[PDB]
Amino acid sequence: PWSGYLDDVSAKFDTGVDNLQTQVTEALDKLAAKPSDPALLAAYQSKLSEYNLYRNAQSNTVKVFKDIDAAIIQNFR
Amino acid sequence: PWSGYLDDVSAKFDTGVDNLQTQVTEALDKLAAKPSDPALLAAYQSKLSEYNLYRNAQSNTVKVFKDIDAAIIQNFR
Amino acid sequence: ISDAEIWDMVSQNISAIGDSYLGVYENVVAVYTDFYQAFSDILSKMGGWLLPGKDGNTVKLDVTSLKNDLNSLVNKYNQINSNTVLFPAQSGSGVKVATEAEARQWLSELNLPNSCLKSYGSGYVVTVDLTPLQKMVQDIDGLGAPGKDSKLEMDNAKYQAWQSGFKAQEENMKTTLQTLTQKYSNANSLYDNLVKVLSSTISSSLETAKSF
Amino acid sequence: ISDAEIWDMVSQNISAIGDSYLGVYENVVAVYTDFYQAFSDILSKMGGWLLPGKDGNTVKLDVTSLKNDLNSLVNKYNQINSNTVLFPAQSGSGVKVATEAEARQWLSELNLPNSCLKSYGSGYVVTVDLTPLQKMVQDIDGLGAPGKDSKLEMDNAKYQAWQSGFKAQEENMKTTLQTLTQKYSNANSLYDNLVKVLSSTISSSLETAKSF
Amino acid sequence: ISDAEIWDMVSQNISAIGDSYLGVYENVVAVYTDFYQAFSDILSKMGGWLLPGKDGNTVKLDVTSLKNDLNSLVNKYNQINSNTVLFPAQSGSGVKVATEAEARQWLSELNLPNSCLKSYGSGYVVTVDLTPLQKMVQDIDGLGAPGKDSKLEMDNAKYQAWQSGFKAQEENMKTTLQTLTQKYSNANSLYDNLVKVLSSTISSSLETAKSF
Amino acid sequence: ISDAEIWDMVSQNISAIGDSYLGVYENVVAVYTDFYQAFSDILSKMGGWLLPGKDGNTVKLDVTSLKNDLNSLVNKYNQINSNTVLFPAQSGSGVKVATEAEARQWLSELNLPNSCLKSYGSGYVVTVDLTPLQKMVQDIDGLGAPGKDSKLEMDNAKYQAWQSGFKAQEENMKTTLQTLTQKYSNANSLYDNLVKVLSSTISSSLETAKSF
Amino acid sequence: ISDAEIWDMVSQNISAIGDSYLGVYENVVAVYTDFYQAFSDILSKMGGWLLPGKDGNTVKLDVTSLKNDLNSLVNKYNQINSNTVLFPAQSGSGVKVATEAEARQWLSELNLPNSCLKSYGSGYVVTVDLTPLQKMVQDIDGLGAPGKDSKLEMDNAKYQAWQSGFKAQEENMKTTLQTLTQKYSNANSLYDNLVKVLSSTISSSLETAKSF
Repeated sequence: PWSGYLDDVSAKFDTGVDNLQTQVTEALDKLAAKPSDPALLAAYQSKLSEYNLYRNAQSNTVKVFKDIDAAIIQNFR
Repeated sequence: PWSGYLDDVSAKFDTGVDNLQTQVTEALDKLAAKPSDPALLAAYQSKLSEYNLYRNAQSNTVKVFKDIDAAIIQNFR
Repeated sequence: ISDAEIWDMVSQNISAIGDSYLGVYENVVAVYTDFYQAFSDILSKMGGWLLPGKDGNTVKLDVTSLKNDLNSLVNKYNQINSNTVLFPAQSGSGVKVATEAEARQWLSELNLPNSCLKSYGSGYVVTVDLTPLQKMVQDIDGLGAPGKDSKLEMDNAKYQAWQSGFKAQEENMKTTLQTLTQKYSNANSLYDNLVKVLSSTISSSLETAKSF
Repeated sequence: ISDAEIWDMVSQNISAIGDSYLGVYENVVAVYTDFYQAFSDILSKMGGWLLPGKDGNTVKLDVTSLKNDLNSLVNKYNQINSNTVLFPAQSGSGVKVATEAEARQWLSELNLPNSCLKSYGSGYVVTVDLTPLQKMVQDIDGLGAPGKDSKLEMDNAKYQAWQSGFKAQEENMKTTLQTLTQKYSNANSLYDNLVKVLSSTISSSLETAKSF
Repeated sequence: ISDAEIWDMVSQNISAIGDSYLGVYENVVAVYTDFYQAFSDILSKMGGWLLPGKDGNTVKLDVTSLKNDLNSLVNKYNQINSNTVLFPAQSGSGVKVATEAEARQWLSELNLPNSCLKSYGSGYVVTVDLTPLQKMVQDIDGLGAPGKDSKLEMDNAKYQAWQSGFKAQEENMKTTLQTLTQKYSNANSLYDNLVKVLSSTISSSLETAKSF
Repeated sequence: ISDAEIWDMVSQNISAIGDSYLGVYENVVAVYTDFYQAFSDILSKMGGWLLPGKDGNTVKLDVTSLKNDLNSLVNKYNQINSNTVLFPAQSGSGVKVATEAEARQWLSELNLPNSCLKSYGSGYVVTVDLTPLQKMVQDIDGLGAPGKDSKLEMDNAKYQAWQSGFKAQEENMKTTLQTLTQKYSNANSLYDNLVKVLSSTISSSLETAKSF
Repeated sequence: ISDAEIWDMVSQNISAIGDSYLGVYENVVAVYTDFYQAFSDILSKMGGWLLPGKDGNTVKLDVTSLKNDLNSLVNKYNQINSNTVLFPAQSGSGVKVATEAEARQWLSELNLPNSCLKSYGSGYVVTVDLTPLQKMVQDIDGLGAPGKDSKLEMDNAKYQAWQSGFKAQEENMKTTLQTLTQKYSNANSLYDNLVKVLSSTISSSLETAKSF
């Protein structure tokens, strides 16, 4: 329904978060299928890192676009 | 062709980061070629620490101008 | 120029050496253990080939049977197949070629004689060192000839020395097996130490300070 | 698409791997050590099975007792119970079956002869490699025939050769056990940083910045 | 519903398993090292009961002395005190008892034979397995009876088999001790991994955001 | 009442355990390594006392030289000085005594026999366990007598038995020293966890909300 | 009285330990690993200097060649250069000298014998522990005199005694190397903790509250 200038910014990263959930779930499943390799452990760290990076980047975006105009509305007078 | 002061500071770091990123791969593939020695592992470790510490220096040298200019804006009245 | 691809190359090269560095050691150990099992089978079969002669110190030695069996072993392990290959870790089907540079850089560390590198039409392969086995099977012919219909007649004075030398050959081959097995402790521990390249992701993910 | 249950699925994945990957290997080493202990009992019983003869090089060697004992050990180790199976690591009660693909994937890393796969009626199981014991029990029959009422008559040289073959077979069994035990460094060493999947809990708990 | 007592619960649980899991392993390793100390002493003593016989291949071996020594060792280890109990890790004075379920679980995880559980009237205790040593004592009786007033006569051919059996038993005990000690790599490491319950205080104390 | 002196006692008790808990460990492992360095010097130096006996099965063994060397080692290591004491880890000059309570506490967790406490007049000290070595030099006497002017006449079977006993003692001392070194994994780890009392100064400074 | 001088002090101090405490350990590890590589080369060369003698239990061993090679190695590491010094981690040009105080104070924890301090006329340097290696060089002539123009003959019992002594010496040196490398747990991690001196630039620079 309604969406401001922050909701769309948040949803901009939502196209990759779902993809990365699917990919990391497959990573866990294929690790369960066979764990006798460090390649999957390395891919696991490569993918969980990208997950944390997406989440932290989205949090930073919403925080900075909060503070971009919190100060402007503070001196809105 | 815009590049502000923050972009100016980042310009002095991007050219350094690119060289480290190009040489860390040349360390990694060499290590994968002949991993039987520990000296090449130490060289790769040193190059990786080089890359990451320079990247962290870039990361911190920008948030330290952020608060300087923000404090200027606070007293800008 | 980005970092997702360098993470990908780390996750790829951590496995590129699994089947190229540790897997080679794995098949080396497996094939050499199978070699030693076959040699032990030949030794066990050799036991029941002795008879007392003249009811004294003389004991017949079955030269022809040992010569035939060791010649057959040499012939069947002189080939290049999944059970007679050391390098480049052949598995599944066919025989994989290799160039001489990596063959030399491997044999330098394996501490093996030069006469182990052969050419399989196109590339180069490494087989088990038959030099101790071949020298001993040549020496066994240098202590007599099969003039008798069945086996040599010979006193135990030289027989005991010959058996001591044969057990010494077994001891040398077993020490080679022990060295190749301890190569794991020189490599498997090295591999589990080298798998700590994962700092390249651990530290490069906690630099998120780029975006808080 | 959930993160609350991803930690639970991580925990259950770690739990399933422990009893499907580590517990299986523990049961393998346990049953194989029991096998080695039983064989050590058999070898210890060998001492009271020799008799000096002719006041010379001849020693009567008991073969009927050894044949019966080894045949009995094979019979008790050829069936399927909690003390004979190594995969799929039976425990508690009953016998669990396994598929062909997983049996092959286990035999590929266990380095065992293919003559070990048998069917428990419904499915398939993996058993201890009995080939060395078989080869030894038909080879001991190669020392002659039990014409005497008690035991074989045989001079010292053939006894020495047979004992050398016997000890070679036993060092092969011992090095098999050493490989299985050393697979600690192949299983627990990588499980120690495979348990680091808990980063999916800790590193996904620093995301509180999403809720400030 | 309280979060101040949860930290006390954590503190008391961490020390409640120190003497329940790692302390038990500590006392088990200590008592097994004492057992191996006794066995190594009795083995080093054993070098002093051999003589040549008839100046030939025959060498006497003292059986009554070895039988007496081993039986005395068993009898001293067959009681229940702080020097011959595995669980529940008695210390200081008296004998602490244990219930059937946890003793059975510890026995199953330690992989020891059934003849290791004794009932100390009230509860149950776990003792060292005496099966290998009793087996050796029974087999050394398979070499005959102490017909001579001092010791038995027996040739080198039988001596090699007897020494092989003794070495097999000794290496079985060595492997049991090695397994017990290597249980530390899988016990202390996860104890240090479980000390990370301190996160329960770390993260819950950083919750001062509840009060700004 | 104040909480600035808590910061100073945090420093002073880390000082009071840096050289009283980890310091005693490093001193014990150092002196024990020096002990085994001297003992291995003796053992390697033992090798040059073998001669063939009558060019046959006999091989002369030196007992008097080993007796004198081992007795000298005991005498030099039975005293109390800088290189013969474990606790209280005396260093620099003089001899530092310790009280009985802490001596017993350290004996229990160092896993040493009760026959190790020596009193240096005032208090108590804990030294290396010399019981295996002294019992070894005692039992080497029971190997025979040095009636000959130089060395004892020693046959191969008894020599092999004595060497088996010697190697058993050697691997026992290996196990002891390995446990002592592995006690780093138990002590240095907890010390590096306990140096995190630095949080008690970091966190008690982030309380600056009292003064904004 | 200033804070910028505090920051300059921190900047110069964090460098006054990076190359004067951690750098010392790094260079010590590097040179000691070079020494160990030389030892491994010597071992590999020696591994092919064996032969049977009299076609029996006697073994030929090359004593003069090993003596000459090891004396050359010792007297080449008995000098002072960039590859034979531990402290003060000489590099670049010339040879860096040192006085008694810090040299003694840090060889105290480097745990080296007294016969390891060398004098370069003006100052003092720390060199590797040649004492075990000189001891092996000395006792390799404890086997007797080289009667043969080529190499010594000795019965196999003495051969395994000598090889066991040599293995004990090399494993003692390996334990020394392991301890010296594990000293990184006390040097590198401790320097990683000590670099937190920058909290003066972190926390004391937050005192801009003095300037609003």
